[PDB]
Order: sequence, then C-alpha cells, then structure tokens
Amino acid sequence: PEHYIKHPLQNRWALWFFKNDKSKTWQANLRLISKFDTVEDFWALYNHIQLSSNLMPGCDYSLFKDGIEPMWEDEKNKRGGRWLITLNKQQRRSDLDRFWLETLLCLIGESFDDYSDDVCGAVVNVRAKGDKIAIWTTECENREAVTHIGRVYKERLGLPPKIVIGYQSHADTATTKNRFVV
Amino acid sequence: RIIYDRKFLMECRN
Ligand SMILES: C[n+]1cn([C@@H]2O[C@H](CNc3c(O)c(=O)c3=O)[C@@H](O)[C@H]2O)c2nc(N)[nH]c(=O)c21
Repeated sequence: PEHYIKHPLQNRWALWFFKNDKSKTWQANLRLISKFDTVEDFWALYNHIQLSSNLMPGCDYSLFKDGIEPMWEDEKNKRGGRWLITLNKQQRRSDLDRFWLETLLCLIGESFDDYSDDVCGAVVNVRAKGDKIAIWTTECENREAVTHIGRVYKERLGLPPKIVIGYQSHADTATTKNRFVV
Repeated sequence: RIIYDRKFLMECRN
C-alpha cells in the first residue's frame, strides 16, 4: 500500500492543442491530446510534449477539467470570466515557460481552497505580437470566488505589486474592460 | 478534496 499506487488528482484533466487554419472553423482547429487523473500521468504527458515557447506562433495549449471544452460555448465557460496575463516579446524566453507550468500546478493541485470548483481551466496563447496566459472560471458574478483565485494566482506566479493582472468576462471578450484587477 | 503542494509536485518529475 502507498508503495505501488499512483498519487491521484482531484479532477481528471484534458489537454487540448489549438492550431489556426483559415480554411476551417475555430472549433475544428481545437483538438484533444489526452486525459489524466494522477500526478504520474500528468508528468508523463508533459515531459514529452513541447514547451510553450517552442510552439509555432498561432498555437494554444488548453488544460481543462474533464467535461468542459476550451471554448466560451460550454455551460461552465458561459458567463464565467478569465484572469488574463499579457506577456511581451522578451518574456518568451523564461517567463512564458515558467508561468504556464506554475499555472498547471495551481489547477491540478487545487490550491484555490474551496473556490477550486469554480475554476474551469487555463489556456496559453503563443502569438507573434504578444503571449497570453489565462485562467477560466465558471461564474464572474461570484466576486468572493473570482478575487480569491486571482490573488492566490498572482502570489503563486510571484508578480511584483507594480503589475496588475486583469479579469474579464467572456461576454465582453466575445464583443474591452476589466471587472476585477489585482 | 486532494491538495498537492508545489514542492511535492516538483519531486514527482522522476
Ligand atoms: C476562445 N475563443 C476565441 N475565439 C475567437 O478567436 C478570435 C481571435 N483569437 C483569439 C481571441 O480573441 C482569444 O482569446 C483567442 O484565442 C477572437 O475574436 C475570438 O472571437 C473563439 N471563437 C469561438 N467560436 N469559440 C471560442 O472558444 C473562441
């Protein structure tokens, strides 16, 4: 016992890969890679796939809970917001790979206390004019939940108090101003 | 609920 068992995760997590193609729809460009529910199977999948910095510009990694797809159209992704992290050109070297890995550990470790059930997933956008890392929640009306997630999210990544990270609902994103900032 | 620390998750890379 406890010698041969894999350390199990709270939730089952599905990893998605998005690659832009003007010839088809946006939903068809988002494709699934695998699923896992243990700490061992997370490292097995992560250690053989590419780093976010090495990805070709225009591609997204998307980790979400099993049952939620990486799109605003999902039930849990409806209404719910986004804690958005903008990264500049030079940040590509070390900050992108380190912030995204730190984001993954906050998801699967469920370190957000009781407000981890509100957390839907995360997405990193490898873009040529910027890079974007985000955490998705299930409801933007829960100010008690949203503020606590983003505050622990900023402490875990270790940003200086000078930089203020923004939270915006997908209703504003799909049509921008922040609802909460830390 | 199962909670894992950042220190514990790093040690499982091997
Ligand atoms: C996550 N997402 C971004 N888009 C569109 O991507 C377009 C540009 N590419 C992106 C954003 O903007 C993102 O965030 C992202 O990725 C935007 O105009 C969004 O409308 C989307 N469209 C559908 N139908 N479903 C999505 O889940 C979606």
